[PDB]
Amino acid sequence: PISPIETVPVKLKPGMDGPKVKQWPLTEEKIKALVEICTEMEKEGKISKIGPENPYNTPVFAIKKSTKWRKLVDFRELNKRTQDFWEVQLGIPHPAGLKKKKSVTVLDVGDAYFSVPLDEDFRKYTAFTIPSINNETPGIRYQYNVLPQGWKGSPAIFQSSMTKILEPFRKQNPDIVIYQYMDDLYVGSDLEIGQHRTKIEELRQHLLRWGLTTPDKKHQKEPPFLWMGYELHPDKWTVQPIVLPEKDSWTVNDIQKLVGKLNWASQIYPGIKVRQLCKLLRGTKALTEVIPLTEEAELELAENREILKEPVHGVYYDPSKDLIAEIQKQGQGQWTYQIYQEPFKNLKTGKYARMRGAHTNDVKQLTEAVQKITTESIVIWGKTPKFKLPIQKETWETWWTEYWQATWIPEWEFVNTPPLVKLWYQLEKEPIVGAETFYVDGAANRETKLGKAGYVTNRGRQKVVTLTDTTNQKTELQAIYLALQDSGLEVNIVTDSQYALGIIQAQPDQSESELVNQIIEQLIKKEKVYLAWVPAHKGIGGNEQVDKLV
Amino acid sequence: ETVPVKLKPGMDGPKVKQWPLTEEKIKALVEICTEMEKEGKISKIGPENPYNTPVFAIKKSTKWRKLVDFRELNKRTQDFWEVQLGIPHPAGLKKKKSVTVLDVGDAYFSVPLDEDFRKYTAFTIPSINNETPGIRYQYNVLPQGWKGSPAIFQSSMTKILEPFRKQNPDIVIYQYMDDLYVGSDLEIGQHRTKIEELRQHLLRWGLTYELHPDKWTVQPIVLPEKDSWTVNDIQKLVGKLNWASQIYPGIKVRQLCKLLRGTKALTEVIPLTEEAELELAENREILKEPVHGVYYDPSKDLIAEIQKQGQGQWTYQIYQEPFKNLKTGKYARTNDVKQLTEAVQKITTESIVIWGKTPKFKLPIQKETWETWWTEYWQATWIPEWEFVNTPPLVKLWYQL
Ligand SMILES: Cc1cc(/C=C/C#N)cc(C)c1N1CC(=O)Nc2cnc(Nc3ccc(C#N)cc3)nc21
Repeated sequence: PISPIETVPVKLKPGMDGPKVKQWPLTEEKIKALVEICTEMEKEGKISKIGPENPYNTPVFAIKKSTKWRKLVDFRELNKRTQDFWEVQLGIPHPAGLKKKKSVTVLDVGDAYFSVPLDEDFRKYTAFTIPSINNETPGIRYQYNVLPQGWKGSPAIFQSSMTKILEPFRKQNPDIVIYQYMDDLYVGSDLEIGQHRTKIEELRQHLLRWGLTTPDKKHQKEPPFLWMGYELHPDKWTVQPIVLPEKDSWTVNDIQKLVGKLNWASQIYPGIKVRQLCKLLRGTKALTEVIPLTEEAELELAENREILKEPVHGVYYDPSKDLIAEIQKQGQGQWTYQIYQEPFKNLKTGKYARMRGAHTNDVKQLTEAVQKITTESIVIWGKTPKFKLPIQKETWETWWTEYWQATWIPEWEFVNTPPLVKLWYQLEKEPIVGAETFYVDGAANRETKLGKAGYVTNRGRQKVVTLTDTTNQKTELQAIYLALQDSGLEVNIVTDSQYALGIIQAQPDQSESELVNQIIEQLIKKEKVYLAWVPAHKGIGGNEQVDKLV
Repeated sequence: ETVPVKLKPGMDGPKVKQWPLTEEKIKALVEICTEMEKEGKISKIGPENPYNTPVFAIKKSTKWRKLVDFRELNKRTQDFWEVQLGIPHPAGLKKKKSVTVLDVGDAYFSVPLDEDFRKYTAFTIPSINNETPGIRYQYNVLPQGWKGSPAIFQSSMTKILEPFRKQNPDIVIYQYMDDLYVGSDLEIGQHRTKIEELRQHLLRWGLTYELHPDKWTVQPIVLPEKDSWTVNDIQKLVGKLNWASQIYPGIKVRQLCKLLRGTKALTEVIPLTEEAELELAENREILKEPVHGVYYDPSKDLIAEIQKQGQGQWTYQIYQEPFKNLKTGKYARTNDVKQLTEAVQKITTESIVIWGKTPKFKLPIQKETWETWWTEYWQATWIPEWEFVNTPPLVKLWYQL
């Protein structure tokens, strides 16, 4: 049937006319197949022959799907000339946001697109031509009256058509849930299996009255449903079975597919790690090339196989209870988390491992992870969780009151699950009396890429090392590193590098720079470090005379 | 009869993603928009409308209010509301003793919107966990938040205020988006009385907060006065002066520099030569005075930079060319994001009053933090443009008091 639903008006893009692609001549067998396929569609109202007036055309082909034939219309040029539509849906419901359901059935709309009418004023643009044998005769010329398969507006117009049809039934049955995905309807309720398969029949009847056929009770599926990679049960959910291939040799392509399934398992299996497996994909190799697994990559693979040994399931969402989110750091900038309402029945898990910056510390990373769990919460549940974080209330305040960027993480509580988050050093707020003062300076010749780094102190020491393949930024950090090697456990350091001051004041505990990591190692051993910035080239004390040397 | 609106030539409509909303704000929006729809102000739309602008709910008063982010649509119709039907900005407003801000956005819900323009005002109420398709609407009336609305309603607004202007020629009334700014030099009781009169004029047409711009003085760069002076105190002084050199023509620092000559310990006390303390004095003079030669250019955009100082204190500068500061300030006095959100609204308001423009903000915050949270403290009906920056480490030090 074609349903009696009002049509959605459709326009070509402005300044453009409908397509006029020419029909390639087809084989006598495809022409015969197309004529059969077209006669039956024309009978049911899906298509209509048109006179020669219509000046538009789209190529049509036919391919052997067995012994049966499929009609393939190639809407590539009409699609390019059709207006844009609002898009079909902006996200997929995550299982962890679904509520518990006593009875669930999946309905499948038959011949979805061909059961919805096409805007009468737009049909002309869908004209196609079945060519004559060795292309002698004028062909037979049709146009669509329903949504064509493969045209740009089909998915959008179908799913809004389906939405206006369901909206009555939804109002008169507020506690029945129905999710539209392409030509599936997923239907859920808390009714008993008797009263539930009643209202499904009342729904099917309401769909038939709108020209939409469905399967009989014989074809409605039963839990556990496989869906979007998940395995939904009435009271729980998991990811569909994740199998880890035991191979002697791993290709790039094998490792990419393994990282994908581990990433996907990380939604409900806590503690999955992929860092060491992803390090192997760094670089440029063909998909077919074999990658030997490093020692750390094999230890990560082993620990993952351990996590996945027996199945884990998630529970669904009770709207009447708070969400708790816990974060643990796994090391190396890897974070993992669990969201539950009753400890410890997880609605879901995840991981965070972003290099946000070249240099950061665990406190900045923990905040970043809280921010991404918070956004995710809003999406899935419409509500932020209460956090349990492995950082002391006083470490956090100390950091965020001193730091120059603003922050605001929601209600949280400390939880003693080591490794705890700490700052590993802190710069003095005022110069250290009785400590040597180093006036450091770096310089690099942009032509040469050569550089000198050095210091001079108030005690009369002095030193200048030379550097190759370097930059002003690198020499200025080399200078600070020099002063920290040669200094004792207290030291004042005067630099004209706002670059270096910027980095070091943010208390990084990890960096992509081998240098910055060596400077950090040095800053932790010290007991006291004051670091000040003085304008370069203003003849300022020791700065002009360490500027000489470099 | 609707005023026809065009976008800029060769520009399409806004296609801006909807930020996720909490359950409480989605429910507030759904109530508001069923009542707007039944009153005819908006209509459901179908998939053939590909446009979108974001919506939020603000509770700015105990009642939820819908806030539509038309920043993108405003950029795309900027010839209409600025060069074709612009509202002139009075230079007298910033001189008045008292300025009262009144919301007159309900005025626009009586005027119809050009039906060939309505599709560009599309918006989406999202749903939690994407379990239902978004509810989609477009406007049939002039919407709040679009700069096209005050430009179209201009004529009407001048008929409404014409009796009140004639009877009070020394009161300045300036419209900016959904607000009237009303300035007088009256004593505050008489000022409030004249505001009450004006509300009565507006109530006969369906349109049912006190600044003192006269007292918005500069936040000068301030130099310390000290008992002693270590070398570290002098180095920080030279750095702070040398950077101030780049805005204030006249700053001198080569008499303070001589004192720092060798390689001395940071904590060593250095007596100020009689030479030097004239130059602190002279630069002190300089820094308590506006910039010579910095003038507002009406064709260029306004920029606002904000630095977090700690202890609930924040500094800001407004400029069009970096270091040519048109205005500097502080904002004082909980929560970093609540405070910053308040500072952004204060700076925007002053900026509307002074130039009739809102600035683009350089915000010292992570984007996702800001976008999660700004909604819960935002009380204005407009939204300035912003981007996210990392505050240079010492710019914060040089604007401290
Ligand atoms: C998104 C979805 C997918 C399927 C997929 C089936 C396939 N393949 C079935 C339903 C009913 C929904 N929907 C629609 C909606 O709009 N809201 C829902 C709220 N809560 C649940 N919970 C829930 C609990 C257990 C089971 C099982 N077993 C299924 C769903 N489902 C909802």
